[PDB]
Amino acid sequence: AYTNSFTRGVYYPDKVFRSSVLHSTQDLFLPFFSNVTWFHAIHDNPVLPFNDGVYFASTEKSNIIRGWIFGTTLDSKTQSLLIVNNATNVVIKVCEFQFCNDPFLGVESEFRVYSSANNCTFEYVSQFKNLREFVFKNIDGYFKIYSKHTPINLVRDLPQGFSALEPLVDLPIGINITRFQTLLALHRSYLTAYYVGYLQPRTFLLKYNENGTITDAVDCALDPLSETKCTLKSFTV
Amino acid sequence: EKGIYQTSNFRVQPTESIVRFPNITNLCPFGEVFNATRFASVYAWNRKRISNCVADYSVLYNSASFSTFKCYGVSPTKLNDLCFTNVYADSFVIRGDEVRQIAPGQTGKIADYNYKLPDDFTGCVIAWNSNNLDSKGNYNYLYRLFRKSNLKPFERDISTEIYQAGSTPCNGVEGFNCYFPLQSYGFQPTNGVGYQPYRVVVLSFELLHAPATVCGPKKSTNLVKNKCVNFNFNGLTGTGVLTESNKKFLPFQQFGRDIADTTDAVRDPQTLEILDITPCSFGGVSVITPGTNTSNQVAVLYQDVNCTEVPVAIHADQLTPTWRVYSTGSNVFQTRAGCLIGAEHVNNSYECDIPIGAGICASYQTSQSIIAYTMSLGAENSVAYSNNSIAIPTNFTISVTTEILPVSMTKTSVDCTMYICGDSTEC
Amino acid sequence: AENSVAYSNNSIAIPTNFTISVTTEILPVSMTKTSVDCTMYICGDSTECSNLLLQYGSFCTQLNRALTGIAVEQDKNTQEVFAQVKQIYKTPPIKDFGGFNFSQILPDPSKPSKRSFIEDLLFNKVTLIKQYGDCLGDIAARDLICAQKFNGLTVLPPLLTDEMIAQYTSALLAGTITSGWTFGAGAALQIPFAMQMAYRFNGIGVTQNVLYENQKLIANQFNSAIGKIQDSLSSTASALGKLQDVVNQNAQALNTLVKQLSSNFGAISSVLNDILSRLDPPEAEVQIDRLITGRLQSLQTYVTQQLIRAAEIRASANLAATKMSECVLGQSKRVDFCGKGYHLMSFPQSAPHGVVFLHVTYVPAQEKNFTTAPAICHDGKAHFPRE
Amino acid sequence: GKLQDVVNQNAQALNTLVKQLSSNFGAISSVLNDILSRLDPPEAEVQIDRLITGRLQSLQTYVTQQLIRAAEIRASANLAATKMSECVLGQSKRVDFCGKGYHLMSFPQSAPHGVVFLHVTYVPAQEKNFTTAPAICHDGKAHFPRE
Ligand SMILES: *[C@@H]1O[C@H](CO)[C@@H](O[C@@H]2O[C@H](CO)[C@@H](O)[C@H](O)[C@H]2NC(C)=O)[C@H](O)[C@H]1NC(C)=O
Ligand SMILES: *[C@@H]1O[C@H](CO)[C@@H](O[C@@H]2O[C@H](CO)[C@@H](O)[C@H](O)[C@H]2NC(C)=O)[C@H](O)[C@H]1NC(C)=O
Ligand SMILES: *[C@@H]1O[C@H](CO)[C@@H](O[C@@H]2O[C@H](CO)[C@@H](O)[C@H](O)[C@H]2NC(C)=O)[C@H](O)[C@H]1NC(C)=O
Ligand SMILES: *[C@@H]1O[C@H](CO)[C@@H](O[C@@H]2O[C@H](CO)[C@@H](O)[C@H](O)[C@H]2NC(C)=O)[C@H](O)[C@H]1NC(C)=O
Ligand SMILES: *[C@@H]1O[C@H](CO)[C@@H](O)[C@H](O)[C@H]1NC(C)=O
Ligand SMILES: *[C@@H]1O[C@H](CO)[C@@H](O)[C@H](O)[C@H]1NC(C)=O
Ligand SMILES: *[C@@H]1O[C@H](CO)[C@@H](O)[C@H](O)[C@H]1NC(C)=O
Ligand SMILES: *[C@@H]1O[C@H](CO)[C@@H](O)[C@H](O)[C@H]1NC(C)=O
Ligand SMILES: *[C@@H]1O[C@H](CO)[C@@H](O)[C@H](O)[C@H]1NC(C)=O
Ligand SMILES: *[C@@H]1O[C@H](CO)[C@@H](O)[C@H](O)[C@H]1NC(C)=O
Ligand SMILES: *[C@@H]1O[C@H](CO)[C@@H](O)[C@H](O)[C@H]1NC(C)=O
Ligand SMILES: *[C@@H]1O[C@H](CO)[C@@H](O)[C@H](O)[C@H]1NC(C)=O
Ligand SMILES: *[C@@H]1O[C@H](CO)[C@@H](O)[C@H](O)[C@H]1NC(C)=O
Ligand SMILES: *[C@@H]1O[C@H](CO)[C@@H](O)[C@H](O)[C@H]1NC(C)=O
Ligand SMILES: *[C@@H]1O[C@H](CO)[C@@H](O)[C@H](O)[C@H]1NC(C)=O
Repeated sequence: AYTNSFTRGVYYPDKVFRSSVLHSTQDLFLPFFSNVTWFHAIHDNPVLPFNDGVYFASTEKSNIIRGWIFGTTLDSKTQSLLIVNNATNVVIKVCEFQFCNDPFLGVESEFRVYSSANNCTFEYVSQFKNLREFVFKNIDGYFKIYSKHTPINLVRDLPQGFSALEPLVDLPIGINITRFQTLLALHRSYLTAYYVGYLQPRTFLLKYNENGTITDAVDCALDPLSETKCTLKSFTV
Repeated sequence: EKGIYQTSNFRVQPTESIVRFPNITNLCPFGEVFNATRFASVYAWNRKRISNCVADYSVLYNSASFSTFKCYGVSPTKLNDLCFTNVYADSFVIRGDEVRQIAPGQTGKIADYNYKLPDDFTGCVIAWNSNNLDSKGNYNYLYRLFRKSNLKPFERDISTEIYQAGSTPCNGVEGFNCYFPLQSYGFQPTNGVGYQPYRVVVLSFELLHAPATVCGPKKSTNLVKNKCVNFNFNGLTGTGVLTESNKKFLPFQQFGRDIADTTDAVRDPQTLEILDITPCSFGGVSVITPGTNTSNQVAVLYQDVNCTEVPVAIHADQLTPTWRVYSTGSNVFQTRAGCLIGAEHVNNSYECDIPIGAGICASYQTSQSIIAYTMSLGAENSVAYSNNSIAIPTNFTISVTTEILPVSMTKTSVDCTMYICGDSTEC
Repeated sequence: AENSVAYSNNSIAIPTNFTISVTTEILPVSMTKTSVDCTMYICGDSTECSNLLLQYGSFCTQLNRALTGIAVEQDKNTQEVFAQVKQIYKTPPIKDFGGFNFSQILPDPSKPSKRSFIEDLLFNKVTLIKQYGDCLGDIAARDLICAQKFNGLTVLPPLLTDEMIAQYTSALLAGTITSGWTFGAGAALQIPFAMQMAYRFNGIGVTQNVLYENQKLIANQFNSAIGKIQDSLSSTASALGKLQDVVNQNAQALNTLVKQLSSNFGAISSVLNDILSRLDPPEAEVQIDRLITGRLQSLQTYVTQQLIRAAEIRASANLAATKMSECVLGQSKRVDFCGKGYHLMSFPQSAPHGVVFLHVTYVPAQEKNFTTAPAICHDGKAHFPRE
Repeated sequence: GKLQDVVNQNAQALNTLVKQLSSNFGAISSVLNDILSRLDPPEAEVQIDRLITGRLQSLQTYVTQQLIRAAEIRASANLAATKMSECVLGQSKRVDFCGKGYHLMSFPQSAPHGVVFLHVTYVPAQEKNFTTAPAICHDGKAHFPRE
């Protein structure tokens, strides 16, 4: 399955306040009107690649989506990463896990994700009208995360307007990531709705308003009209 | 010569210095970093977070043991004046003759397999000899000898797998051209220099962008608004005037920038209010003179300045007393070109002599003084038009007048090599 | 459009009527006078930077001399176009002028200003001090003009005000309507306006009885064409594109110069205070020299392009001075120099940075075919027409 | 003054170019011989490249401003050639092109780097008021003056 992004995964690229200007930025972004893969539970979690960074969105009503694992082999030969919510706090952990071949969390119920957890270098702890959007990047021994939540007005399709993602957390983990897998909350514990887009090296043209808010953008490689607007540094031609 | 001259600029000078650091009083645990019993091996290097402290950096480089204190994006003399963001500390032990590999842009089995620094590194690299502490025999200081590829910057590779250095896939145990990747160090107390162990600490931080929790020993002052001060907010220096803003900063933002990339807004680090920054007032100064043949009197125009703001517009009683008479007085005249000081405004109109702008000219008249007036366009005249009257001339004048035009200019030539290089064949 | 002339060797076409035509011509005269504080552009308030800037010589003395030479020439351009007569002729009371109605181009006599109705319409159609003065409210003072002033870039006012330029144009209009071309050659000699118009008909090769017999029709055609000018300026968009272009190019060049201050030119930062906060002067000097070299190059590019634009503005103002002398102060025989058709007379009107000419011409209208001959033989002698 | 300005601007430009040779442009000296007396070629190259770059920029500025001044002098010479043709070799009807008044004749005189024209004109002097009329009616017919 596939859907259409239209405007998804624009984040604040730095930490400086800017009001009522235009600004041109090279980063890793999600290109406009690209195909995002669809996963639903009409009544499945494979090992998706990472490759340069990931857009992640998810929507349910009552707390099914909870966390991810990131790594290379997932076979306790190399280090790996883990993020889980408790519906109270969040647990982040960089041990040398031997992962199960089908990780999930039983409904309070126990953990069926890792058997062995040795050799830990990092640990951390923290705290349809819900669309939760995420961007993950892995640059220079850091793991950056951007996020924003909005009430979806719709049934199945992604909304049409514009909203920018604020930065959340930056983690010094020092590992090599090539694959990842999301973690669900399964009722019947069988030891055997969310969107994924990929980030590309682009150039964007960001508009800041009177109040400092990013309200519009232009993907300079979308079409010839936007390639014109990026050369003229304005939004009307 | 007689005329009007843009000569210099006036500029208000700052009065006092302002420092606004955050209020943090607990000192910073560098003893737990630098005085530890056991450092880590270089393949599995330790990263310690440093936060919410006051760090004095001078007692590090003003001490004895360190034979390497190399800072990269910053000078060591400046470290006690800045505030830092995302401070981390990295500690390991290497051999004595590969301290030179801990730098941006290095090759060798430490820099290629074990610990890589980025090209745009900001921080300091500290190293010192630990023969007394880590030599006897000693063999549990390992380094990596074999990897399939080169490391990324700030990557740690803690994994054990037999290194296939041939074309046949081995498993589990040592074989021919199959190798255990890690290797010990032979630290003996009678080794030569180059084989003796060295303890290494790497500090890494970010400067002057985000909010800050780690900074050195400066005492704050109190915040002074509405006048030209000399500020220092978290290590960011500058001159200007501080007033209250009404922009709203998101909690991950400390500064604002304008179109020329200069700082024009700042959140205070003790109060969390938003202030605006603006330079202290300046402007151009034109001097109206007659010839120095004729006089030494002058008048002074302060271009695009209101007249009640000219001692606010200059740094009032810092100038020479020979200068400060040209900021007050009774010869003070408001024009649309600025404030004119030192000429008397009269009510006549004359043909223009020295142009000032927006209809005003100046002259030297009878004793002698400098006057300012509105220029006249010419003599008023009225034609006696009627619907059956004509005027015919009855005489004439033969008139001869001159007209001068330029035709040509001087022809010049340049020997380029003689201008640039002289006689020098090296040049 | 394709067309074909019915040429023959004994056919001629003569016109039987005519049209009085009024057209508009717009010329630029002057541009904005600007000045640059070099040390404030390059170095800010840093005394370390301003001591390093002395190693490059007299570059900023040279740049300020070039800009001052442009600014003086802009006042010479305006003097040369508008100040050609030195008597200020007063506006007469408008009740005669043979039926010709001049009320929309003469200054409004109950109002105390000197602008006419058409000059008001022209001054409301170009979208162009104390906004250097405020610049401290610091939220509403995020204009483009406060960003220019804070980095040492200022605008100087013109020597003649707009009110003075309108006084010059109304003195020229009064001299023309009461005296014809005599006030351009000497003292003004009064003549009635229909006798002036008869002698101008005589200048284009039409006998003056044609004017006197068609006087009311000629005055009605003139008053209608003036009304068409007025409502075409009340209903259009871009008639004054030539004057709007000078304003736009100047504002674009200053905004480009302000945006060049955020290039680092190969240094670690584009902000001088960041470099001075993090490094000590022996390795700060290497970065500051790179920034100095980049910003000096930006200023030199700006000044070279201002000098080339000032040379083209100067050629345009020389042409407007020649047209004032030859179409307002005389009647012209040069084909198409004062409009299309046979020139009768011209009127000037001031405009922002410019001048508008209203040209009045005779255009022949309703032609007939006749048979013609070169000479006539009467008594064995050839006879030729005199006129 | 119009002829003295052309002499003054060009002497000023050459004097500015000569005294730009005492800037060091970020080198240790502005004197090439002092640089070559104290250093050997591998680190003398670094200082000499700075001096070369600065002096090249000075020469380029001088030449660009000469080309713009030459274009203005060319327009002035074109106007003087037109005035020689139309005021000395003919009588002109263009208002104010050959002096103020009605043009009779003009005389040329040579000048350093330039030309001076002496324009002779007729200016009317002593005027009288009269009563005028457009036409005259004689026998039920209108009469108009010829000249
Ligand atoms: C990061 O991990 C990836 C995943 O194993 C490494 O890339 C592999 O390298 C082998 C070497 O022969 C190739 O055959 C594989 O095709 C690579 N896989 C991928 C997904 O690229 C990579 O070497 C590791 N990074 C570093 C710096 O060593
Ligand atoms: C026209 O003007 C000339 C002035 O150039 C008058 O000539 C003067 O005549 C008086 C009386 O004969 C003499 O005293 C002057 O010396 C003459 N001046 C010159 C310069 O020759 C001439 O009279 C005037 N003509 C009329 C009709 O008024
Ligand atoms: C010459 O042209 C004018 C047009 O301006 C003609 O005047 C028109 O005459 C008709 C008939 O009398 C009137 O109904 C119109 O109102 C007139 N127009 C204007 C604008 O006044 C004139 O008749 C023409 N003359 C000849 C001989 O053809
Ligand atoms: C000359 O033309 C003007 C056109 O502006 C005439 O003035 C207008 O006259 C009408 C009455 O017919 C008024 O309603 C307008 O308000 C007038 N406009 C202005 C600006 O005053 C004027 O009457 C004409 N003059 C003559 C003598 O006919
Ligand atoms: C995205 O989906 C559309 C569906 O119409 C398809 O035509 C297009 O090829 C897809 N793009 C990529 C890159 O697969
Ligand atoms: C979340 O749950 C896990 C597993 O029970 C636990 O290790 C962690 O401490 C919990 N987080 C809290 C209590 O904040
Ligand atoms: C982690 O380190 C221990 C020694 O501290 C080692 O025995 C173990 O094998 C390591 N873990 C893994 C999964 O290799
Ligand atoms: C900017 O913020 C103000 C709050 O002071 C708000 O009233 C206004 O609507 C905002 N502007 C826009 C364009 O949303
Ligand atoms: C480490 O110990 C030495 C010797 O006792 C001392 O001089 C130094 O200050 C200590 N380092 C700290 C406290 O950071
Ligand atoms: C100390 O910091 C807190 C939090 O920023 C602030 O509320 C308080 O006013 C500060 N106190 C002083 C004395 O600066
Ligand atoms: C100054 O003026 C005096 C008096 O006219 C004159 O003698 C002298 O030469 C002048 N000097 C200069 C430099 O013009
Ligand atoms: C100078 O300030 C006074 C006080 O507000 C004001 O009345 C005056 O108009 C100002 N001058 C100008 C030229 O704006
Ligand atoms: C000029 O006239 C005004 C009144 O029109 C008066 O207020 C002013 O004082 C006069 N100045 C002089 C110098 O006479
Ligand atoms: C004159 O005659 C030619 C040929 O019949 C015709 O085409 C042309 O239109 C006529 N001209 C006029 C003004 O009627
Ligand atoms: C013509 O008459 C008017 C009105 O009496 C008078 O003002 C004017 O000066 C006279 N012109 C001459 C040349 O005498």
